[PDB]
Amino acid sequence: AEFYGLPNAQEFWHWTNALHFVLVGLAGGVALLAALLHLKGDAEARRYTLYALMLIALDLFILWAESPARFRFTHIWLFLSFHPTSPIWWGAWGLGLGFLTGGLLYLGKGSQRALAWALLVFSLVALSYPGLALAVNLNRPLWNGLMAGLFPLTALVLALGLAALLKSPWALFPLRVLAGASLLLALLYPLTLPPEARGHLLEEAGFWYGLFLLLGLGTFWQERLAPWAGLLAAAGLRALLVLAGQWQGL
Amino acid sequence: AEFYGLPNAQEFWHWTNALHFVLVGLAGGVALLAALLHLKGDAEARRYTLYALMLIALDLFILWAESPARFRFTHIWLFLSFHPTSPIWWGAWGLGLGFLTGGLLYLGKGSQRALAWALLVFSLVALSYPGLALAVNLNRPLWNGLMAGLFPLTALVLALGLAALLKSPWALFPLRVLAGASLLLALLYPLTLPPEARGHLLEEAGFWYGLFLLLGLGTFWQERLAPWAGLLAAAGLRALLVLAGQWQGL
Amino acid sequence: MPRYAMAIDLSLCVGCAACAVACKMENEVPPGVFNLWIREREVGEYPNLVVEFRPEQCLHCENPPCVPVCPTGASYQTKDGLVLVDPKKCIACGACIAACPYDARYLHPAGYVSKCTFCAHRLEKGKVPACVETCPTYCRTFGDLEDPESPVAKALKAAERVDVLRPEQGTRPKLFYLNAPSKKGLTRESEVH
Amino acid sequence: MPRYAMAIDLSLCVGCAACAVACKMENEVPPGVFNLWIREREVGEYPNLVVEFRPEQCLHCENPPCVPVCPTGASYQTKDGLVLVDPKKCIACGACIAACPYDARYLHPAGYVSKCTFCAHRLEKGKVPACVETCPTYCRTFGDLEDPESPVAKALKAAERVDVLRPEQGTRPKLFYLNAPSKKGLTRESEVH
Amino acid sequence: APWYAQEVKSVYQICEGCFWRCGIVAHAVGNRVYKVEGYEANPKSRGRLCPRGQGAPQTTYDPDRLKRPLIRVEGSQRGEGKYRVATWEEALDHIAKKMLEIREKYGPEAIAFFGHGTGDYWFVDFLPAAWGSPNAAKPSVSLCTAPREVASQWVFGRPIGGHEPIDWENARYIVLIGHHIGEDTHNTQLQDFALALKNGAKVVVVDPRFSTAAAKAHRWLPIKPGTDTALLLAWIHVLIYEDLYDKEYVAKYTVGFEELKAHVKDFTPEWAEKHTEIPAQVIREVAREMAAHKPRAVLPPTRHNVWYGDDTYRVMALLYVNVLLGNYGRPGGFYIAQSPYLEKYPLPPLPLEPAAGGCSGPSGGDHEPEGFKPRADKGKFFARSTAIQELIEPMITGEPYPIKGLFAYGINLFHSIPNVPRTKEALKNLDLYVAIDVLPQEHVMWADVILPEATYLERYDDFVLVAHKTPFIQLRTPAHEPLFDTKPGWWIARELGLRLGLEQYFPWKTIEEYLETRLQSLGLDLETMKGMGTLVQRGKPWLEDWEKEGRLPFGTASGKIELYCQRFKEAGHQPLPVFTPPEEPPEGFYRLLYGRSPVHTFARTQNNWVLMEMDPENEVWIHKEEAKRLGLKEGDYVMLVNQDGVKEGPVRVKPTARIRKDCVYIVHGFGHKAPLMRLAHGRGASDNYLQTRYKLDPISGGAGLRVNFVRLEKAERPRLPSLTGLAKRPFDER
Ligand SMILES: Nc1nc2c(c(=O)[nH]1)N[C@H]1C(S)=C(S)[C@@H](COP(=O)(O)OP(=O)(O)OC[C@H]3O[C@@H](n4cnc5c(=O)[nH]c(N)nc54)[C@H](O)[C@@H]3O)O[C@H]1N2
Ligand SMILES: Nc1nc2c(c(=O)[nH]1)N[C@H]1C(S)=C(S)[C@@H](COP(=O)(O)OP(=O)(O)OC[C@H]3O[C@@H](n4cnc5c(=O)[nH]c(N)nc54)[C@H](O)[C@@H]3O)O[C@H]1N2
Ligand code: SF4
Ligand code: SF4
Ligand code: SF4
Ligand code: SF4
Ligand code: SF4
Ligand code: SF4
Ligand code: SF4
Ligand code: SF4
Ligand code: SF4
Ligand SMILES: [Mo]
Repeated sequence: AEFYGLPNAQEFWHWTNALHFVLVGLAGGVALLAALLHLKGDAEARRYTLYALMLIALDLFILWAESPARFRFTHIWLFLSFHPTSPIWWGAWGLGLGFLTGGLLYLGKGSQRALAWALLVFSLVALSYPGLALAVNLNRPLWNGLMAGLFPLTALVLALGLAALLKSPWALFPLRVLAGASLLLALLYPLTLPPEARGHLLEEAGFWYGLFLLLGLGTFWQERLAPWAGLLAAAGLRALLVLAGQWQGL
Repeated sequence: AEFYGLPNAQEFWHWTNALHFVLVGLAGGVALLAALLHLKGDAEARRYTLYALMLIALDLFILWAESPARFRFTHIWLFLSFHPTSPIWWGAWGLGLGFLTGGLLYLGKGSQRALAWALLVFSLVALSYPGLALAVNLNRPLWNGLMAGLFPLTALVLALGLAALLKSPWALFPLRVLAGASLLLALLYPLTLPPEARGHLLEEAGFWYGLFLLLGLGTFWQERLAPWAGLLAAAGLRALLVLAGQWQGL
Repeated sequence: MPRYAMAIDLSLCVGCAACAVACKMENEVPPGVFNLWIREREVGEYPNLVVEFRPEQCLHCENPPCVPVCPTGASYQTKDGLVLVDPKKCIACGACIAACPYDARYLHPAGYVSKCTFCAHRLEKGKVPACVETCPTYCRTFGDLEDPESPVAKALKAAERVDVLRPEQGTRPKLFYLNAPSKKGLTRESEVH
Repeated sequence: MPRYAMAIDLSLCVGCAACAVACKMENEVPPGVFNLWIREREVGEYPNLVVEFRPEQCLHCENPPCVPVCPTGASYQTKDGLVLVDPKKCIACGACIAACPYDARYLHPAGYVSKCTFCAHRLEKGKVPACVETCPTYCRTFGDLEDPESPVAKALKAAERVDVLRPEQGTRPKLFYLNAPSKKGLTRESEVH
Repeated sequence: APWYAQEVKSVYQICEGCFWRCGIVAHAVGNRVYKVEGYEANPKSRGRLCPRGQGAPQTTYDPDRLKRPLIRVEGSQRGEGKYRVATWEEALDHIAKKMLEIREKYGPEAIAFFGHGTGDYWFVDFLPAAWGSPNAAKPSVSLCTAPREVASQWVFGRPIGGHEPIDWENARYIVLIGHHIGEDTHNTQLQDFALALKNGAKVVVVDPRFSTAAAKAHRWLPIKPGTDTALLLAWIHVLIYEDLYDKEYVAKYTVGFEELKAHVKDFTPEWAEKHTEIPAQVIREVAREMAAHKPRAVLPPTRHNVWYGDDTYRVMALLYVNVLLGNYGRPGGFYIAQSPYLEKYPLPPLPLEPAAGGCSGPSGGDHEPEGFKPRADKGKFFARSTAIQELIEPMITGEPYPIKGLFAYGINLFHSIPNVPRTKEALKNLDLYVAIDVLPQEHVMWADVILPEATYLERYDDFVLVAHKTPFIQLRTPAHEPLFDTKPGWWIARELGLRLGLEQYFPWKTIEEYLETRLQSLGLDLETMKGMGTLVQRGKPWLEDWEKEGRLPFGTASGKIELYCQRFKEAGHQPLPVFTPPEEPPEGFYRLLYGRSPVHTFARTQNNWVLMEMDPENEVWIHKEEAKRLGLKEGDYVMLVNQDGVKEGPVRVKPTARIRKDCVYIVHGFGHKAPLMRLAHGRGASDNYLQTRYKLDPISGGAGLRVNFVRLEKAERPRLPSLTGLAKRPFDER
């Protein structure tokens, strides 16, 4: 209760690393739309493959921009070591091989639709890694097993929300299905925590939490409200869980 | 290591109950289908309601026929008290009231959209209670937070898989989206566990687990294998987590 | 008004299941189940060899996870700190078994769930529990935690160390272990092999 | 080939912060961050007042959660049991800070993660750490766990009791608190509120 | 539904759980004892009870418990299990008719009487002497206590007794030699040992195994087996040569102390460390520490002492160390135990009377010209006690005359006497073999005539007298009437006694008639005795109380420290030099050590469902590093094979270290081959079936058992019935 000096219990991932969490949701979700649109033969497979390349690149810039190690150029090691136990390592390659693969597909060369199978795999790795980068830390009570489920569900709500605003006929229905799955697990999450962890969550966020749950109920009303209301709900929850879970707590 | 007498650490939920677990998934998810159908004003809303009633009856009958207190007639207390903190209490009221609500819908008595929204809310209570009946036991390392995510998504793969065998046209696309979600979260599940618990799941099960993960991949292949494969993966996964997770273990 | 508890001195316990047999007899606990058992574990090599003898049974937790999870209201906590079951409401659903972190409860063959009762039948008529009375070594003590004179209160006051099983669940057990033999504390299966 | 460890006898720690200041001077640790800090907590009520003075720092865990989590490989565990950071490969991502259960890690203002180092720079020239050297009360000891002539080894043997922070976690902390002042062991914030 | 809410009837009753005979209260509801409890005034229980005492009542409510007399079908072999139901009248006639025939062509000494338990007074002490046979014996003499009783009679003039006389409450330093307290679960001594620890009593344990009592010790000396007399001689040497002994005490109460100092000259802590394997510094430190605490330092003598052939020497040496410390009769470790006063029932003297020997000719003087035929083991060892294991040979060869006919009153022929094959040959050759018991064990079903006894809760027994600090008398009253066709032992004895001309002995027409006569003597009657279950009398415990009266206790007027002028003379040696290096295990083998389970009594509790459910099998203890070289792990099973090829049923392996690499250990009493005791049949390994050989103590009739070696052979897990299934069979009094 009293200290000489202080434990290093200060926030470590700030509002900027909560912004990247939202964009890699989009980047991975759209890369999934693109490969599936390929595999299916669809006329739109190209439009969506060059978007995913921009979203992926925007994120990889924000990832270096926000790193205090940027002008020391140490990121080359992310690609020169084998580290399978590391969620973040798996996301460096998943977004890197996912880029090259999406390049060799947009420049119609190298190879066709055997390459859409590789884009499908790399997009699943990019959709899976954040969720596990949090849940892997068993010392953080709030970041439980549900993070590995709440993040991939929520990244597809972001990709289908974007797709529906660029008026693609197919996007609305699956966005309202994954948005229902997303919102129901988000409601059950608090009931899954021990009493002290839940109490911490309701005093720190919540309103904010219960706001984004209510806001998300807007995907099931009108259009041009729908993709917006589901998009703000998915990014709310994603940013708030990264911000409120950096607690170690007894 | 050695005992005089023994601790009561034996299996409390049998193959009998794991069956109840696969069934309440079907029951709840078909009651969601009947609700959403009455809500679009679609013609099939009538017979889906008969089925959700049948599966609700079949599930209450085996919950009672498997109870050690089946002839002591004490289940009446489930209905004469208020226990909001208990998943099994929530489950008894959701199914029960969901069976009256769906009873009046079938008999065109006591209103009709205001009864379809009710069936919607009671079918969300019944889809939600199983994963929480597991997940609230924070002493059992395998029943972590993801159980609140794995159980709702898997009850949907069961209902939609059934709807597609009965040849309903709308369901073979939602069945593939929801089966992709369930199999992705099921694959990341073991990676969400402390080392010793993952090692315990792998020794006691897995090979069954890994077989259920492959199986479910046939939901994206040949048209009429797709519902069988999706049904067996979702039911195998539910029963395996119920039998293998009854461990306190240090 | 009292807050009921039990204290066992492990420095005196020799693991002769006397208490375990006395409870079996006094409470008519059927053959395949037990309210009380003894665990025995050795720790270490030649020149530092310790043996821990440990009786285990309902700890009558102050914050019992075995109560809120019950659908009917059969599972309940008393005003003095006793955790009990009203068999008249019990549906034998096993929710309380899933929730107890100590393997303290079982399905009795009469169709309802059972477990250590702190000998509520003897407590009500002013007697001490069966385990406490039959005990050659005098290592168990019982009483009101709030009375400075009671045998448990005294036992805790005179102890060199005090421990409780799985303290990190947050159940607040009311069965206290005194003077554990090993320097590192109560023995766990995880600190083996 | 040895197993490096630190032991702190809490029956002698008075929480003066000498070790903490000796560390800051030696490793020129920058303002606002600490390799070592002291925690002081009272367990209360008059006839029975207890104060725990507890120095905290990297425990150089034997099964460190901060190593596996690193994408670069800058977080490595040595052949004798020191957890260190090679700043040449560090991308300052914080994954290790997220996985450390003890708040022992910080972002250095020069753009890489830092923490106590078991005074690696002194261990190679055959010297004892700076905090161990300055200690007025003779309460901290160091050495190879496997060599029985070691000052850690002899102290572990002489201790009345041995404890570690968050044992329930996977880690196997290699910083041992010896004679804890409260009978219930090391003080926790949940045991207050 | 609960028993305590239902109507109850209590009674003051003795526990027949084992021979400690604790005073208990039994709570019955109708024809069934639901609970039993200790009681405060009683000096043995004082309110507490061990596990065996608590579970003891279920044998009375066991569906396999023996109910009717039975006679062996004519023409069927003993062993084969063919019987036909009989009447008490018919079975009792058949026995007397047969007994009388053996007596007309051989004499009455051709009938051996073996027995154990409370009613052994009738079968082993009374009936045999009234009939005229000196061949009466119990296993608690040559298979237990003989070595120490003989050592004690020679050194002091007194026994050690059934309730060993240790002043535990004032003891300050205690040394246990093989004495396992906490596994051996005798009530009062568990209580006392626990109270000593509690008051700051530091305990040293000497044992090749890290036992329960060692788990409570300040020092554990892991001694090489069969080597204790070398450690005792070297401690005797340190107290005499470093001049630490109690000088006065030896000067006023000790004869021949000089012979001892010279004998022990070369037995030094360095000579001891060589055979013992305990470092010389440790041997020295332990003797100094015990000298620093006198007279409040004690080496209490253990109960089971047959270990090796030399045994009386080891105990004599342990007793010298106690004498040298000045503790006998002083508060610290030995109080002086006097027997209570309860006058015998008036009768004519018995044809044969006993000789509680110790000095001046207690061997065969009355056996040579004195009337007609001496106990059949008369020339085999020095001491005068009857040895159960030596009178078995006379039944096979007819050597010392012939013993046709044998009685077994509650004594396990196949588990308590070594060399089971030899005992089976001997039953083959008999003209008559009767067994009185309750359960259908493996040795009861080899009998011509089986008689079902009534159990301790359905029976009255002659009083139980206990020598003690405060001598006392106990009385057991039925809690309810016998079940089925069951009869008490006092009744069975009298009924046989009237049939063989012994009416002057057995005159009284009933046991309460008998009990009223002894209560007249003391100043009470039957109803008042039932009122205060136990009776405490005045006696004495120190030396002052004796001394001020102008007397001392003993044998001959001063404890003789070397200890016995008449053995010296005609036997050979006086002192305990027989440290006699022990024969060692052959390579590939281990010494077979054995002992008690806190929850099971000897062999008789293996069919008890309340107790088998706490401990369903035994487990073999091997050092962690040996089970590893062999290819054995935690849940494996194994067969134990002895140096003579005998195999003992599959046993679980226990690879946890608390034992030397020289040895292996198993609890005694498992391995039953008795199909009719449905839950004890086929479980664990029997130590007795592996104890094929034994080294005869030439001084105290004892059969040294720890002389057998065993090796382990990988076996399959056993397939057995479910214990819960069997335990659930309902009890029907028909
Ligand atoms: N191999 C080996 N032999 C030993 C020992 C050992 O450790 N190993 N220990 C030795 C020692 S120390 C002792 S003291 C002796 C004890 O030896 P025993 O007393 O012979 O041992 P138990 O195995 O209990 O056998 C008791 C027998 O009496 C029967 N019985 C029990 N209660 C009653 C009753 O009320 N009435 C009647 N009629 N019968 C009853 C039981 O069914 C059983 O047949 O054995 C000695 N023998
Ligand atoms: N639960 C229970 N308790 C009982 C009984 C029962 O049947 N059940 N029976 C009672 C009776 S009648 C008796 S006689 C006793 C028997 O019990 P004890 O009288 O205590 O027998 P001991 O043979 O002295 O002790 C057994 C110990 O002796 C050890 N030992 C073996 N060889 C040697 C050696 O060479 N040197 C040394 N120092 N130790 C050695 C073994 O390792 C074991 O740890 O217990 C009595 N109490
Ligand atoms: S009765 Fe006493 S010695 Fe026996 S198990 Fe219980 S606490 Fe331990
Ligand atoms: S088994 Fe009985 S006591 Fe336990 S939760 Fe169910 S109804 Fe309640
Ligand atoms: S020990 Fe078991 S029965 Fe008692 S409060 Fe805790 S969980 Fe409930
Ligand atoms: S207190 Fe009651 S329930 Fe607990 S062990 Fe004793 S008799 Fe059994
Ligand atoms: S030198 Fe000792 S007393 Fe001072 S802060 Fe360091 S550990 Fe605490
Ligand atoms: S901050 Fe540096 S040491 Fe820590 S995980 Fe990232 S790269 Fe590894
Ligand atoms: S205390 Fe934390 S930072 Fe230090 S080695 Fe252990 S897990 Fe890593
Ligand atoms: S070992 Fe070195 S770096 Fe660690 S706290 Fe001590 S002085 Fe600081
Ligand atoms: S010591 Fe135990 S088993 Fe023996 S008579 Fe006494 S209570 Fe019964
Ligand atoms: Mo004995």
